[PDB]
Amino acid sequence: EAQRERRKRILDATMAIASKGGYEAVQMRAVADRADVAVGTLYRYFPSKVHLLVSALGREFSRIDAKTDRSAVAGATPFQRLNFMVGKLNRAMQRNPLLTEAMTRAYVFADASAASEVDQVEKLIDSMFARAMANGEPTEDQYHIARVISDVWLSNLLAWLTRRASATDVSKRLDLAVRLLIG
Amino acid sequence: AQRERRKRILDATMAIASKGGYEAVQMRAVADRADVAVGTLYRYFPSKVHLLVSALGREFSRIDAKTSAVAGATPFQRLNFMVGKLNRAMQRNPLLTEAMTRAYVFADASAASEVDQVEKLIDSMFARAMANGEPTEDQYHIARVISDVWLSNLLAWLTRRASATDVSKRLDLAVRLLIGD
Repeated sequence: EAQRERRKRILDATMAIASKGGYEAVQMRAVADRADVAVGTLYRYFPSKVHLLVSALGREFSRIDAKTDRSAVAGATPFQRLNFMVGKLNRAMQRNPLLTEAMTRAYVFADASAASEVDQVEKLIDSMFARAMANGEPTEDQYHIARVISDVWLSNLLAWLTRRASATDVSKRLDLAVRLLIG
Repeated sequence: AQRERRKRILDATMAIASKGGYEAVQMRAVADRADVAVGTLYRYFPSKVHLLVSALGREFSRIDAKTSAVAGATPFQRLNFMVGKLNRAMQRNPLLTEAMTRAYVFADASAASEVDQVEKLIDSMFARAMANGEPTEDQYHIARVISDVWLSNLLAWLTRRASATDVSKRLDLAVRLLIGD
């Protein structure tokens, strides 16, 4: 529980710093200072700012997940239920632009050294989207569909990040993808 | 003869990228290889992103202009065939693929028009394969979904989070999910 509380402070600090200042603000020293941990302690659990940011996003997904029971996702059809989940996440993104910037940059820099962290996020977000579609245990294809929606999301955040697309554009792409996959 | 200078510039871009990746695509090197003055180069194509994006657009225009019906009896088969041929070409050209993936990652507002034109062209080619002809709105949209999956997966390959076989698999899954017979 001493490891767990230290991790909690570190990810809390990451989220606060990113939401306040974007990717450039998330410096390892700044995070360790805010979290009241020694820097080495920080590096041992999270060797770079990518690992911090992706781990923090994973934690947010699991908080979202845990409050999201089967009945909480509104909709009679898979289409309705997925659209509702996507819509909620889309609005959360639009409400938190600096955080979105920090996470998007973290993803562009994520490499093999962060594969475990990226994989846990991917597993989590795909499970959320797949369980939203499914009435019981999801099918292989519902997992695959989740992965497609997640790739459309990332590629369009790439365009947003470099100032070639707006929020109108990203939402538009997501809503098309969902409809084309399961409308 | 502007179109000759252009041809030589884009030829040099593709040759340099194919052999040496993104890092080899430098304005002086491309200028020298293309036998143009670097200033002439900087007038037509202000950065390496512009060079790489324009060179890609040219390849797809050539594929378009040299393409008859595309093999397959349904939209799925025709798109599966086309995606397959492009995958094989990616696999045989990893350095070129690296150059292009970096170009798109780094492309910003100053190359937005070039990027948009190339998108319209590549997606129309996907959609035309689906349609074996003039495509529906939906077919153009599907093409864009496939192009977004492709770029995301290329980011993962470039960063060693995915293999070339992974990218190929993900693209096949996307095709089947969107238009599968």
